[PDB]
Amino acid sequence: TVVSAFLVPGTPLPQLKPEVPSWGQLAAATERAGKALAASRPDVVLVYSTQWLAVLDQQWLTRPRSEGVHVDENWYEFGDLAYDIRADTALAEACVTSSPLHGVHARGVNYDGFPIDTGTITACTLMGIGTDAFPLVVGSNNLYHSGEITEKLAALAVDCAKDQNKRVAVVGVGGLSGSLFREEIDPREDRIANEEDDKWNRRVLKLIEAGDVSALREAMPVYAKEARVDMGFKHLHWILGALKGKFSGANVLGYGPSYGSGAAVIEFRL
Amino acid sequence: TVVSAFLVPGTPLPQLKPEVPSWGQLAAATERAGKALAASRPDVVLVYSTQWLAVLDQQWLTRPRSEGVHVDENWYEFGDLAYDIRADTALAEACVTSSPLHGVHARGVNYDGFPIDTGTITACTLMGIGTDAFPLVVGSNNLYHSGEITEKLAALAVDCAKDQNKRVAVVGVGGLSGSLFREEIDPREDRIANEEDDKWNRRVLKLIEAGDVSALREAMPVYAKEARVDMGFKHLHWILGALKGKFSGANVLGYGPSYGSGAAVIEFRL
Amino acid sequence: MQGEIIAGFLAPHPPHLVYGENPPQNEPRSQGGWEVLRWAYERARERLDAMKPDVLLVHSPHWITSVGHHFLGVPELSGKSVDPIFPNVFRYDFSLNVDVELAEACAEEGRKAGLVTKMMRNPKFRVDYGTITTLHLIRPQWDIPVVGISANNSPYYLNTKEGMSEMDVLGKATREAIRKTGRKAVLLASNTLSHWHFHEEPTIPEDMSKEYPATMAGYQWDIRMIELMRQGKTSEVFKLLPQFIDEAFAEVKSGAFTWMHAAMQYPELAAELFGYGTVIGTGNAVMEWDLRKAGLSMLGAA
Amino acid sequence: MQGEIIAGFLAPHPPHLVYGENPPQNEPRSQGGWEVLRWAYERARERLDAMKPDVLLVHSPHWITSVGHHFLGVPELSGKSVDPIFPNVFRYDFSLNVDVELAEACAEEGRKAGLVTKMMRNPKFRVDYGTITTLHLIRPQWDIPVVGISANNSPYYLNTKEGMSEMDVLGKATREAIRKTGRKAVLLASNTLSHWHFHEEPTIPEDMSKEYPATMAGYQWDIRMIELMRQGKTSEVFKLLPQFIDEAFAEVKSGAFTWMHAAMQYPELAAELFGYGTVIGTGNAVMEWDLRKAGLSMLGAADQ
Ligand SMILES: [Fe+2]
Ligand SMILES: [Fe+2]
Repeated sequence: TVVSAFLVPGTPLPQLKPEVPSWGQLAAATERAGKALAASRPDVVLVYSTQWLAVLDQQWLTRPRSEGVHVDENWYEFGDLAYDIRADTALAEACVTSSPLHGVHARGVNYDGFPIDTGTITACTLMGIGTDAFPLVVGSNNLYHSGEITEKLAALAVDCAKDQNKRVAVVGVGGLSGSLFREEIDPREDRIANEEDDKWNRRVLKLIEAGDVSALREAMPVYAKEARVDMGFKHLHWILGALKGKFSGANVLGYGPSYGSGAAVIEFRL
Repeated sequence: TVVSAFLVPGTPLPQLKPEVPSWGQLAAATERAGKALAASRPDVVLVYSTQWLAVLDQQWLTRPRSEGVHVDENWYEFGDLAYDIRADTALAEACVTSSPLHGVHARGVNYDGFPIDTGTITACTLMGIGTDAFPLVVGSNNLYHSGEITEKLAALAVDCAKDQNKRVAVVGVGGLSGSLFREEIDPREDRIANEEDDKWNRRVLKLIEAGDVSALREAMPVYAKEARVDMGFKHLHWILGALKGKFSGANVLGYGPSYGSGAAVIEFRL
Repeated sequence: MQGEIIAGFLAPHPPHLVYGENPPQNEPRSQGGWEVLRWAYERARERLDAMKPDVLLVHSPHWITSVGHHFLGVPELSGKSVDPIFPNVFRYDFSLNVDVELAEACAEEGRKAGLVTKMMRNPKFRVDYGTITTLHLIRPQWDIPVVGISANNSPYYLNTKEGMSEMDVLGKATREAIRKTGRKAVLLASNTLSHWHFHEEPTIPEDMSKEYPATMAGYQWDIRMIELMRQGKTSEVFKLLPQFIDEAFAEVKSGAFTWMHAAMQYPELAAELFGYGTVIGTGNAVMEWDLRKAGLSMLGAA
Repeated sequence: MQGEIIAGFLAPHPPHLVYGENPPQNEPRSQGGWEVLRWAYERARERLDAMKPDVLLVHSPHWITSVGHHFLGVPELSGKSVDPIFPNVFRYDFSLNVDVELAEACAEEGRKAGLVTKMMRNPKFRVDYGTITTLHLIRPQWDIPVVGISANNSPYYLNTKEGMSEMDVLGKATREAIRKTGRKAVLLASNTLSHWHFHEEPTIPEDMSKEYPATMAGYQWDIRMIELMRQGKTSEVFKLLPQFIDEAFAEVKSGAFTWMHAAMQYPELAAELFGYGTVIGTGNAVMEWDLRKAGLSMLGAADQ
């Protein structure tokens, strides 16, 4: 079912101010992933973002067309994020229905003005996804869901795609190292805040490249905590869950800073 | 184990002011019924009074000895109702436990100053029960309980008693037709309110004398509605459930008015 | 010597609020509970504390009488009041004084206006828990004398309509007694609103996680009715009182509310809501009609 | 001219309260609901109306910033605020005015006091649902200029203590900004008490029969803390605030409460409770510290 897998950063800095070389490098890398996404001719893009938060039942984007202008509540000074995003209502609605069958209460979200998060918007803009050609099925980051449940959520959404005869591209949107800077910095001297976070970033990235799924599994929770990894690395869990728990390897298209945090573009070889 | 059964009135009028010939006769009939209960040599008296009200769960009196002076809120001018009621704590408690085992949530009520009803008190005084020789197991009239449930409630109490090898006398405490006068009368001029209440009272009593459990069983709901019978005649169901829906006949030792309401003293022939 | 109804309170009597307080008069001891409603009464309490009335008149659903309308008629009454249904939350030692003179005047005016009335003269009479609870809730000092009024059968034995009618008469008869005696009186209607309830007791009664409205519809009835009272639409609440009774199983069927408003001449006046909350699913509002502030309190000459 | 902190309000932002009120600005329609809490706000509403303030300052847990403490810095802001968790209850068209001058003074005092502060200068910025809800609830007229402050990460990213001291400094700084500009300001701490909640949504949200405390412990904490404020034991509430947070999952962790009280110099003063109620099991009290009444409101003379 899955024909593409990607982990793109959820930070808007790469899109917003790409003249900053570190951020520009990440922008091009995400753009490249978008080409690779397109190349695989998926009918839908299975999206999970770390910034798209839910605290009750699980949320699935079910609005046919969401359009507007988002301003990031942290990074408003760097520009605006205009968005025009299609959802596969048929698939997304089927995910809402399948979720309780898999022990997770879920609802659709179809409201004009609904706050689609930064990560989904930036991934959409940079990747050329969210179009009527590459519509989205966005699953929410439920704060009460663990890595294990996130995987169940992706697997689930992959089965619904199969039921519907649809090729799928999975994108997990979120960061790595979570040590954001607490003061205003000069954008061009932004770097990973710790050498410890950087080691951890390069360590797990290497494990993702090799396809070392087994060693990845036992690294993720220690890494998630020690390197303050964006939402417990569940956006990777999303990928794993979609791929049924195995992948041949990965191509690290980009890696860099986002105000002290770590961001990376990973192209999975299935 | 059920060695005798009786229906007595709940009204305090016969006890309080027996100088009223009509009320006086009722008092003697109740006193005679108490003589019949004593001769049956029971170990306990299974008592239900229509005036003992529960609204949540079923209540069983579990206080070893309750004493005080009750003043009826309607008939206070006619005197005081001193009481010293002994309960069989073991049996009552067993009835508490068995009740949910029969789909009726129940509790024991063991409180100094608990408002034991007029019916229980006047029955104890007139019959000579609630003594240590004739202790009580009182089961509340839960307003949400039907005839059905009231019988189920008596049957489990008899079974609990049987279980503790105790000879039971069952006493159903309550009035008949309940058309109480709505203005002060001369007590000496008391009579059944209207002839239709009298016809019903007499008809059902005749049915009780005959031991015609079946004809009675279908007469009861219409009698209750049409004659305004005290608490849907549930004090009778209590007798019926305890005897397990079976009795030979009965000897109505008394029948007369209590402020327009009907009252009777019945001795059941098992 | 103009008698006045200083105020009328809607003062419900759920024992749990006395239980939650832990006064010295109530034997069982709680971890608290029902704080919203207890704050509601905290407002009503100080509001009554500013009034300095000669007497409090309470109409209680829990003194039921078949033969007419009864009035407490012995100067002093006391005893241990154990709630029959909630004996584990309410075991209150009380002692009160009765304004026997107003009580008698009430019964006479009642009698003159076609109601059958009686004076309760038995000194060993145990005043009902409904009356005791309301009185503690609104005046825990026990320093104002009281006229306890029974709730007559009427609305149950006959019907809602005819019952409220006798209750209406009782009200104006009460106003008449107050102005004839010259008393400065506060009225207490001991009524709950919607009285649908849970059929089970929570393991620990104070547990406020297990406290909420029994039904949606009943709660909705409660709110609507309290809002019309807040909007001064008194004629409208009474136009709606029968339907409210049937659908919400509202304890105003007992009669206190009508008695009170009939005594207040159904003032088209805004009631102050001190608070709403539920006890065992039951709807309870604590409210006041301040007749003195509205200049409707004085009852006329003699 | 003199600066004045007229009063602090504990003004929670549960969107269901506005849903139940059915304001024309809110798209979804309700059968009513949360009447107790809505009545508490009515009491707060006219208490504020009588204050006639220059500006309302609000600190919202739903504007989370990493780089210090941000301040609305654009004269006019508008848009449709949709609640992300309850979009079926809150889809609110708003239009507000920012007291840019005061916000900047706050930011400067913040900077002068060791905090990293930030002016929000992007006009297309959507003011958070938390701020919008609190404002409507206490002032549905939208006729008082406002100063929206962000809730800095510190209590969650570092810890409660380090985070709370920053809210303390921010409070002191806010106070100093009020007095220098000479504003008649009202402080709004947009915090919920116990934040344990139902994980399941009810079929009809207005169904008050499905609305109650999520936990006993949580509710008891709320009451312990509320009565404590009502007694005026401000010292004792903040002495408990860390444990209150840990065990009640209190939204006072976000910082609005420590901010407000720091700006009020932690007045050991009896708070007025307008009501407590639960929304999704979540504990919410609408409370007021009336500084003007208590003679603690005036701050000194303003700057030239
Ligand atoms: Fe009641
Ligand atoms: Fe919140």
